[PDB]
Amino acid sequence: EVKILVDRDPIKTSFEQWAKPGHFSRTIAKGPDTTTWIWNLHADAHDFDSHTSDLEEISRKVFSAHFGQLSIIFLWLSGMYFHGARFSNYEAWLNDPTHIRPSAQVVWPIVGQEILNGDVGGGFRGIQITSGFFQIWRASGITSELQLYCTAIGALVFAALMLFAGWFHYHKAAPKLVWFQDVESMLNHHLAGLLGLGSLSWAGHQIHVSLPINQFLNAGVDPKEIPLPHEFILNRDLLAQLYPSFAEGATPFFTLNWSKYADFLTFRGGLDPLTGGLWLTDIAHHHLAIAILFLIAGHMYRTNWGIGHGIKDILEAHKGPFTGQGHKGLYEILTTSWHAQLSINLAMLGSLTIIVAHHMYAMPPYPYLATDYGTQLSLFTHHMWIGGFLIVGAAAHAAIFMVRDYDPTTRYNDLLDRVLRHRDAIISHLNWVCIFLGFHSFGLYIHNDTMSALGRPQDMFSDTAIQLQPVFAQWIQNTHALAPGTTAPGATTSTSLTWGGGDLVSVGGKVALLPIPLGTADFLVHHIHAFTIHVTVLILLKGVLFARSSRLIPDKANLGFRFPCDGPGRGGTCQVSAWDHVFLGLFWMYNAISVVIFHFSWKMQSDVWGSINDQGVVTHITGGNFAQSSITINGWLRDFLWAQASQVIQSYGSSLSAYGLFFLGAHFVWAFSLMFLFSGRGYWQELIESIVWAHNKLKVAPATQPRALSIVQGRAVGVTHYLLGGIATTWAFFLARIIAVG
Amino acid sequence: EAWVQDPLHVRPIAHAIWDPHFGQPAVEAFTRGGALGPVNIAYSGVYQWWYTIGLRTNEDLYTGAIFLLFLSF
Amino acid sequence: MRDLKTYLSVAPVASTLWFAALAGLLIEINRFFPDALTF
Amino acid sequence: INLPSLFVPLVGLLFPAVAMASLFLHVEKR
Amino acid sequence: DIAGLTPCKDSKQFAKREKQSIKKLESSLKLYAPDSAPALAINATIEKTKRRFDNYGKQGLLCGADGLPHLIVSGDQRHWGEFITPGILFLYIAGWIGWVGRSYLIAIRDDKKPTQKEIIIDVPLATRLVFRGFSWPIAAYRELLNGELVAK
Amino acid sequence: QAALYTHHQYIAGFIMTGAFAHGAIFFIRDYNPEQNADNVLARMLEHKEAIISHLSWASLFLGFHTLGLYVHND
Amino acid sequence: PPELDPNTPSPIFGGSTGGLLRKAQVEEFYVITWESPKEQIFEMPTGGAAIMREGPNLLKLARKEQCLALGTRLRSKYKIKYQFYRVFPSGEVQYLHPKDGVYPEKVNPGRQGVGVNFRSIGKNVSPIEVKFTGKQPYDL
Amino acid sequence: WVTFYWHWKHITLWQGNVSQFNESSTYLMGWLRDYLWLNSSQLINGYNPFGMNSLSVWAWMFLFGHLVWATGFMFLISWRGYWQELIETLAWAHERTPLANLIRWRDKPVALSIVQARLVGLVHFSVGYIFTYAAFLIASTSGKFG
Ligand code: CLA
Ligand code: CLA
Ligand code: CLA
Ligand code: CLA
Ligand code: CLA
Ligand code: CLA
Ligand SMILES: CC1=C(/C=C/C(C)=C/C=C/C(C)=C/C=C/C=C(C)/C=C/C=C(C)/C=C/C2=C(C)CCCC2(C)C)C(C)(C)CCC1
Ligand SMILES: CC1=C(/C=C/C(C)=C/C=C/C(C)=C/C=C/C=C(C)/C=C/C=C(C)/C=C/C2=C(C)CCCC2(C)C)C(C)(C)CCC1
Ligand SMILES: CC1=C(C/C=C(\C)CCC[C@H](C)CCC[C@H](C)CCCC(C)C)C(=O)c2ccccc2C1=O
Ligand code: SF4
Repeated sequence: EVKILVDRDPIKTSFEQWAKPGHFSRTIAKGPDTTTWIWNLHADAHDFDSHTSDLEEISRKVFSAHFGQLSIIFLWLSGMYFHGARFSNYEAWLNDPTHIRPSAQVVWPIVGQEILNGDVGGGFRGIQITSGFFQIWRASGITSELQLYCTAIGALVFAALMLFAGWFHYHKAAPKLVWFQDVESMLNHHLAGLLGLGSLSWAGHQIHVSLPINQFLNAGVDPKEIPLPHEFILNRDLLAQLYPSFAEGATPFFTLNWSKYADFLTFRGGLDPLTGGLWLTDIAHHHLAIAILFLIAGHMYRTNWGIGHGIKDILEAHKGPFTGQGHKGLYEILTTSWHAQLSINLAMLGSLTIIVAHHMYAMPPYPYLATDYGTQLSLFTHHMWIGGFLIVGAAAHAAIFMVRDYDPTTRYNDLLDRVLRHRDAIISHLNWVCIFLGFHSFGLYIHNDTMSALGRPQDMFSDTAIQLQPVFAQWIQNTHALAPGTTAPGATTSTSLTWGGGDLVSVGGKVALLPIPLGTADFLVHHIHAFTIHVTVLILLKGVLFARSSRLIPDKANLGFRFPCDGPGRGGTCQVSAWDHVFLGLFWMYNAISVVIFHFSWKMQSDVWGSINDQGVVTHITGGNFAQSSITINGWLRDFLWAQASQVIQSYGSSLSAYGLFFLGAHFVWAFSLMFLFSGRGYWQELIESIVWAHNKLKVAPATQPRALSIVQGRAVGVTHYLLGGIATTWAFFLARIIAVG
Repeated sequence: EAWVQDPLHVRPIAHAIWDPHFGQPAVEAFTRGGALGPVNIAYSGVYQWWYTIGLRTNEDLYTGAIFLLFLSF
Repeated sequence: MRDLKTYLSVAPVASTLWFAALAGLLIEINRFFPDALTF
Repeated sequence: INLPSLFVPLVGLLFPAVAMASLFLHVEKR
Repeated sequence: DIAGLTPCKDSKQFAKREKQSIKKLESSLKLYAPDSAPALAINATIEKTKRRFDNYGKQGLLCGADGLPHLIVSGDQRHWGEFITPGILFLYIAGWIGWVGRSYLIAIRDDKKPTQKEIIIDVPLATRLVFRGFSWPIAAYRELLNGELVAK
Repeated sequence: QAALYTHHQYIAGFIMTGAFAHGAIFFIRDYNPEQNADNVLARMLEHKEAIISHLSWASLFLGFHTLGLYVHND
Repeated sequence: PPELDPNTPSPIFGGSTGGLLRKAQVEEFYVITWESPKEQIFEMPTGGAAIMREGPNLLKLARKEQCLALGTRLRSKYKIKYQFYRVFPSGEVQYLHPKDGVYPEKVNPGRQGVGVNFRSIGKNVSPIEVKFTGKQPYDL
Repeated sequence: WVTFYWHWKHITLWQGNVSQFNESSTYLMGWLRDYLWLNSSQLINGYNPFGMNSLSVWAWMFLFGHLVWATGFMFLISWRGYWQELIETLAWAHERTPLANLIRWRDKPVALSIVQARLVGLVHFSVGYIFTYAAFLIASTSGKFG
């Protein structure tokens, strides 16, 4: 009986607990004896498990916290639209997108910082943005700062509404546990509701606002003279003159003459050659079809009627000779453990973001996006990092599930048990394949560096020597290029100009996309990716499989998820906790993503991006140097890092100088992280003793007794500054380089 | 012996190199000084030191080495 | 209200207000008397 | 060349192999 | 002059630097209409640049071969504005902060749960101690002379 | 000249760290508190907090200001 | 008088990669026994879930610490009593726990002090006073 | 710091323009760009896709030094317990792999000691530190003779 079940006035709204730091925790609430209190207060703030063991009361906390996050995002979007409206050159940028640099931030004149207001065109001075908002607003048919002002007010309203709902669904009407557990209703309402009615209603905007307004923009008529969006709704003839399918109205839709709509609903593929982005008629037809699939998919699971499955039935029906009982018991686990849910969602949301990175570069979905080399290098890198972080988060809450929620007596599952029963076979196999990968990927580079140093370039793994051609990738490329005439007859051109074949698309003399060649160097850097990803999974998967126990620590699960070690005995047990595996996996995730984005930057500058001639002579940014240079480590040192770092280290005295300072600053924070990772709190606590003595000598010691950070905090502080400094360095290196040469 | 006759125009040689991994371009590039084969140039300053204190001939150096070998023993 | 005044006195809140006030003061001294290297 | 072609493989292949084999037997003995 | 330097008001490389700097800003200035907001802004930077260079020249700053002011902190009386004077001001303020800070830990040290006023500021108490800092040299010297400043 | 200066300053650095490392080892293996009672060596142990916290102060002063000055210039 | 060791049945377990290795054949291994009032699932110290049988229960384990970890879990969760032993490759058995029939947490007469120094820790001599003797300060 | 300083003061002396040091040394971007980056160009070209020269050894040792140093970071950042559990799964795997079953170790494989790893990491760190800087020092100075 799926119904709305809510409790009335569970938690009284009062500032009483704002005045009581650590009220959520019974230990923390008593107040500080030492400075360690300060940190545990923050480390435990969102660990709703440790606050209360009641699953209903935990779910209410995560529900209202989600509203809190949505409030923050809307407020974030409000400012993005507000700055486009009030502090931007978007209106000027619409008239000349090939030349004017998007800018939506202006610094006040103080202490000489005006120099960051750069000559970006359009009679404007500001910081060049790489979020890509301008390409979005154009593709949405936004034509004035007035339209951004109204979107910013709506975002601000939604921010208040989301905040109100969070307070409302925690203090006034808090859903009962069984309401959250109705996973069938939720899946139906998200497939059909969120995904379905979102893609359908957005398709409506693309049809009635985005398609027509972009046709005027691409025809060349001034945005101040393009008819306002509501005129294409009030007066159909405006639409019909651009797409005569609207003349017959909604009649061809219901009469199954859908082919009549073939002028604004297409299957062309490739890129609009006068704008550089995907065809807005292909995109609108995409959201249309996608909306249909989700509206029907939101009818799969059973609710208040008869049709539909119980998700438990589908799970309990899949099991084999090698697996036994199979997926039985998973429905109780995924309806009682928030961390099991969070592990899967982080895994997939992370993976999906990495895909968004690839698809958005090879099939640029926004007009004049592909030729804004700075925006596109930022978008791909930004989503790689977001994706890689979310993935490492999946391993933590998978590990947290094993320590806290796993219970074979109440919620058994033979699939999970079967893996636990041979975790030594899994981890040892992943260990060996990692050793194989490392030797047969990175070792080839070392071969090349040593061969090239000895004056023996004939013995290298090179396109001009021992060639390692990626035959299988080359084959897939040549296949997709022949799909539009053959295996995809309805498709006019390939889904991407990257597909080894076709021609080229340019916007404003700048190359947008051409076929991307894959040779020996692409073979090497792809086996680095497989190596680095494998080691990341090795560390993280090992952390979850031995989170409860190991031959070394039989009762590890009793030590919790997050604990420093179990002491110097057994030869030493530092970093046995699953939490420490997540700590080590972040460094490897960082490693893997760093060379992925380096791979991306060098390839694009070398073999894709560049300027096209009057006659078609393409001059790439680094002139095809990727093939002979990227097969030795010295090639990455010299031809990539040393050469492309030019821009950032000579940015002083120009509007790019803030990247100069961030380049050095992030180096600093990165080196600073090593103090924490290389040392240990015993040293620091003794040091503090001598310092405390000095304070006592002058009657200035605090009653909150100073303590060294805990062992785990030291590690957390270390990896946090390591990742921040590391990534920020590449950030300042990428933006300076691409804004100066893109 | 060539260094002591022209100390500002001769890169001092540390020792010969004999590495069967070398390709021919590495054999040429490392053939420097007045030597007949690949060599390393000395950055230890022993030529200036030994010359300043009186050493002049390869023989001077040989009997010095033998004497230090005796002291080692 | 007294609970709110207690929270407004908690270390982080009192710090941002203190340092915000400080930053405003130093910024305005630098807008009125910029580029001071001597004194 | 008539002597380096003798001593370089001797000190870089033979001696380390003879040394590594010698030390392997002393450290493993009981 | 001191340390082989020359007054920035007589220095040719100092003057060159101002000239190259204004020329840099004028290259940007010429992009924009003269009434426009960027033109006013770049012009504001230009005037501030001119005020700065004349100010350093009139304050007596010595310049090196680089055309940049170099500070004389040795004690020489023509250069007290470069260290002694802002330094006395720093020590006066720094001692004020520390003396006030110690006043608060002492004021709360005999309280019931002293760490409670360390994580939740007793702002009323603090407004009463904040001006003890004005006279820290006299107060700190006085606590010294009568055994109150250091513990034994 | 570059190799010679660099070679000896690194040799000197390692040698200086060994000098303190064997001071530490002296204090553990060999130091007899009773036969050094109240002498200049024992008195160093008596006021170790004074010694250590002033090195700490001197290092903090030099780090804040040296780094602060370079960062200002940058 | 220490308990005995027959050939009682073992819990129901499908096998795992966590069990005994060559050390058991050549050095030693351990066996824990216990009596349960009913069949029930429990977690194996080597990974996975097994079902203990009602009544007698024998389990071979590779390490002493694995035994005590399982046994500590038997008292807390299952409230059952347990013992374990060290088995050598010659078949020689050695009773281990609870040593004198009494768990070591509770005082029991007949136990003799081992390793007790009758002084506070801070009264250990300096290392120089035991140099070239074979003793550490904590040995006196 | 002291050797960077000695070298950069002398290389700009030897080159006949102390002013490069007098001006670029008062800020840290100057050291990074006008000392490290400027003086690396001959060294990193000791071998390139176009051939090699006598600076090839130092280019290779330069990277070798970066590699040893970075390997030190492993022993310094990851600590023992992680590696002891991993080695155990390799003990298992070795005793369950046919043919390889026949061969047996005489010394039980164990992760390095806590202290041992601090040392091994320190040694890697120090070794790569010294080899990186010596390669740079020698190549940059000898590639032009100051
Ligand atoms: C993610 C959101 C975001 C971000 C990062 C920024 C960032 C910026 N905005 Mg912007 N803005 C946003 C959203 C955002 N905005 C939205 C949604 C609006 C519409 C309401 C605006 C409207 C707006 C205007 C009108 C202006 C800016 C300006 C600026 C710049 C300077 C701001 C400054 O120094 O304030 C000054 C700093 C403060 C006011 C901080 C005071 C410190 C107090 C003590 C903190 C209080 C803490 C307290 C405990 C919590 C209070 C919560 C309360 C709101 C309930 C800066 C780049 C300025 C600019 O670009 O000038 C050229 C400018 O004039 N923004
Ligand atoms: C003024 C309105 C109001 C009042 C008086 C209360 C009062 C209370 N709430 Mg409630 N709540 C409200 C609004 C309010 N709530 C809203 C709008 C929501 C939706 C998010 C919730 C959601 C909510 C949950 C989910 C929970 C409470 C809890 C509580 C109790 C203690 C909370 C506490 O210590 O807060 C003090 C906390 C803060 C001041 C934290 C600030 C909160 C915002 C969201 C942080 C955002 C900062 C942002 C990240 C920027 C920082 C980053 C950058 C600076 C680096 C207390 C009875 C808790 C409780 O009773 O459990 C025992 C509990 O679990 N409430
Ligand atoms: C939707 C995503 C999501 C959600 C809801 C959670 C939720 C949770 N995680 Mg999880 N996690 C995630 C993603 C997520 N995580 C990802 C992506 C990773 C990989 C990095 C992890 C890694 C992880 C670990 C390793 C641990 C958790 C823990 C927790 C729990 C406690 C969190 C807490 O109190 O922190 C309070 C939050 C803070 C103290 C914030 C600290 C400040 C951060 C680290 C720095 C941010 C820097 C910023 C981006 C740059 C600004 C710099 C500027 C200020 C100068 C909570 C259930 C902890 C636990 O025990 O769970 C039970 C735990 O130990 N998570
Ligand atoms: C550049 C520095 C560096 C290097 C080389 C390694 C190397 C390795 N790490 Mg590691 N690590 C590092 C830094 C580094 N790490 C840091 C900073 C951290 C802290 C976050 C870690 C944390 C970490 C963890 C947590 C894990 C690893 C793992 C691995 C192994 C991956 C498998 C592999 O490729 O083996 C092949 C080895 C190489 C590719 C190294 C180069 C080999 C050379 C080129 C061949 C030499 C041939 C021959 C021997 C010549 C020498 C002759 C001589 C004796 C005379 C490998 C041994 C994983 C592991 O053990 O998986 C098996 C693992 O789980 N590391
Ligand atoms: C009442 C505040 C106060 C006072 C009077 C002192 C005084 C001293 N400290 Mg201490 N210290 C403080 C706070 C304070 N400290 C805090 C908060 C920290 C944590 C960051 C430290 C950490 C620290 C270290 C690590 C060292 C000293 C040292 C010293 C001595 C030499 C001066 C120095 O290095 O300053 C250094 C000052 C700092 C590093 C930071 C303190 C600055 C904060 C901003 C001032 C306190 C603000 C406080 C919130 C005021 C609230 C009052 C209000 C409620 C009315 C001297 C006894 C050194 C020493 O022992 O030499 C013998 C030394 O090695 N201190
Ligand atoms: C670049 C990296 C780096 C940096 C900056 C430091 C910094 C420091 N180390 Mg450390 N260390 C490092 C690497 C580094 N270390 C490594 C690799 C190791 C090997 C494990 C060690 C091992 C080590 C030991 C064993 C000791 C030190 C000590 C010190 C202190 C030296 C005194 C000093 O400079 O005071 C000045 C302080 C600083 C320069 C720190 C940075 C100050 C920042 C920039 C001010 C921030 C202001 C700004 C408002 C912050 C905004 C941030 C925002 C998010 C809120 C200082 C805190 C000694 C110490 O504690 O002496 C008292 C000490 O005993 N370190
Ligand atoms: C951007 C933005 C924004 C905005 C948004 C908007 C503007 C939205 C709108 C939206 C919309 C405005 C939507 C709509 C919707 C609609 C729908 C979803 C519909 C549906 C329908 C249906 C389902 C149908 C049915 C049917 C059928 C099937 C058959 C026949 C009959 C009928 C027709 C009945 C905001 C401010 C928030 C924030 C920031 C950003
Ligand atoms: C300028 C001049 C001069 C003067 C000089 C002088 C007077 C100097 C001094 C110097 C010095 C005066 C130095 C010092 C140094 C120091 C050191 C470097 C130390 C160290 C130490 C240590 C390392 C220790 C250790 C230990 C321990 C810890 C424990 C016990 C034992 C021992 C002791 C071993 C003259 C007149 C000639 C003239 C010319 C000019
Ligand atoms: C350097 C560091 C130390 C010491 C660093 C700690 C003590 C951090 C100190 C943090 C702040 C600066 C303490 C003071 C915080 C107060 C809020 C400051 C109030 C003053 C006002 C300006 C706000 C250890 O704790 C240690 C932990 C274990 C692994 C190695 C590490 C690590 O290497
Ligand atoms: S070193 Fe730190 S972490 Fe490693 S064992 Fe000893 S205490 Fe535990």
